[PDB]
Amino acid sequence: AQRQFFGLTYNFYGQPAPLFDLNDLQELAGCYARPWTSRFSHLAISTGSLPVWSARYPSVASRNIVVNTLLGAHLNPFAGGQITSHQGITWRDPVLSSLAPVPAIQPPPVWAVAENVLLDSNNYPTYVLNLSSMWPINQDVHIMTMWALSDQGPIYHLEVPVDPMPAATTAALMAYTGVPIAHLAQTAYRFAGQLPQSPDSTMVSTIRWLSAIWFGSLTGRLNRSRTCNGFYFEFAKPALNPDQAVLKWNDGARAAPPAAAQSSYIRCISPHWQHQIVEVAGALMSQSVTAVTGLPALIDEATLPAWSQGVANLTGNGQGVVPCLDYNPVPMAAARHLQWRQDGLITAAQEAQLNNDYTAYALTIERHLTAMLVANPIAAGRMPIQPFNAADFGQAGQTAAAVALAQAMFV
Amino acid sequence: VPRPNGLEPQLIDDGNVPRDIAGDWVYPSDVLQVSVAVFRDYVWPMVKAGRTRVLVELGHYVYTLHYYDPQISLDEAPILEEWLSKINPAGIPPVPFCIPIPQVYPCITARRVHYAFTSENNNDSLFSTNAASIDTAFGENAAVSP
Amino acid sequence: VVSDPQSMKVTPIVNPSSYVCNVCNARFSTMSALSEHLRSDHR
Repeated sequence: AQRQFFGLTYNFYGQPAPLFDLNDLQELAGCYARPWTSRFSHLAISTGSLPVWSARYPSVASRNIVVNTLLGAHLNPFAGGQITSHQGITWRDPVLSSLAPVPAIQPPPVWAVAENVLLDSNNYPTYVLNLSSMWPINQDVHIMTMWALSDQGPIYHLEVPVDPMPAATTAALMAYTGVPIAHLAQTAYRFAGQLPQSPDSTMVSTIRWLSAIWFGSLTGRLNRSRTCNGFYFEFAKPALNPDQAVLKWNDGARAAPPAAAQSSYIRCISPHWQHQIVEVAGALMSQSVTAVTGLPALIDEATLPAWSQGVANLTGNGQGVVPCLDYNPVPMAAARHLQWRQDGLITAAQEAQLNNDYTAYALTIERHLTAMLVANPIAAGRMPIQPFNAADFGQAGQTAAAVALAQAMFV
Repeated sequence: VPRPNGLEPQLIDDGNVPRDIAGDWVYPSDVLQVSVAVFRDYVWPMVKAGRTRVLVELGHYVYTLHYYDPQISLDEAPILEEWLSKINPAGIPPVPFCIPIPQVYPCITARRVHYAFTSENNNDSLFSTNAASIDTAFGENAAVSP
Repeated sequence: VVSDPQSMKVTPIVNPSSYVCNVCNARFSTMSALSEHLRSDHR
């Protein structure tokens, strides 16, 4: 299958120890203190449209943002070989399941707190000699890596071949029809995180084809009148829950396979991704693919945070790197509505209408995060919000280039 | 709204954004009438645990008293749980408040657990605390107001 | 155990009388009967 994941631990943002305390270990949903196979656990049972977030976890990406620093704080293996222990907490045994208090009689060595520790994976020989059991850990660490190599939104990866969708892909995809993007992220992740799959498996090339097929919809290029291969995502009114996507199937005028491969990493600069279940789902839904199949190439050092500068085997700067086109939710959806008007889906009156109904919605996202960062600073201890600063929220980077990527990805 | 794999059941707050029970709630009485079945099953078990002080906000209610004896021990929970089980979307029973009978001497008292207690000073008909007693000692002396 | 007067009596924090279906709400007399709703109806 695959066994060689190069990771990278979360940044401290200038804080002493990793941003999380003792209580985070016995609060995680699902399997006790087991951080593995968590993420989409608090969403296992849907009650309604309202995004699941409590007091300690003020947002959607709050559950994951916490399991990240909690994850890295206990990742001496792959980066040292030992098991160590942070604040009296360690793994049960070599398989690395749930975290229990440091066992007596033979306690592990105390972990040396460090920021951004490069994970080699092969450094821990027990991993490959017990792959079929500790496989989820590979998918999860990969997630933490994509989240760590960015101070503003998880950097996933789109692709799309030069030729049309395989004959085994079109038959597998016709099963995730009436399924929201929020759920596609849950089924995608829970798939690549329980049993060692192959890089050329049917469910892998289809889930990847489902992610890049989602980006076009998010940009508006793959609407109701322009399918990639009969699949798209119908968006509801932004004032009436814009989180709803669903992979609808039609028989309209399909697009056409591009002249070349459109491999490209994408990011969401705007801190809006934090509270948007749709953005967090789109990110983690793509990460499920780069898990079973390590990074197709290296990531561009063009922008990114000041700590992801020249990583071991993650972010480069030469010619073997792939540019990262980052966008912004508000301008992206503002350009997404503009696509619908061009082909005649919406009236020229609903053009400037959907913009005001969405910008008001995205405002609620901004009014929420700003009010949560102040409530939960950073020097306090944890980092459920991630210090984004209020100077941003609307400084859209090359979002205009991400849109031009979708037009090129589906000619 | 209930939450999966061991997560607190969120109580849909006013703004219409489910919040969590362990806190301080303000219960617009009417709400509490078409909702007790819930109240008693999620917030109540919470208040007893002593982790969710709630203010039932009802304008002017009828109020039943119940004088118990500070000597002996008592836990005001059931004289409340019962009152809850008598609230329809129709009508609520006169709010019952337990009150220790004011003693004459300085008696040793058993730690009782109480829950119901009004904000406004509704003690306006007490008149007297220990008519015949030469002096109330543990109860709340309430000399005949001149 | 020494039965006596004062002894801060504290009611069970969760009424042992009934057992609510947490998925639905069809309550039950004995915990046992509630295992059947959750094993049958909700499974």
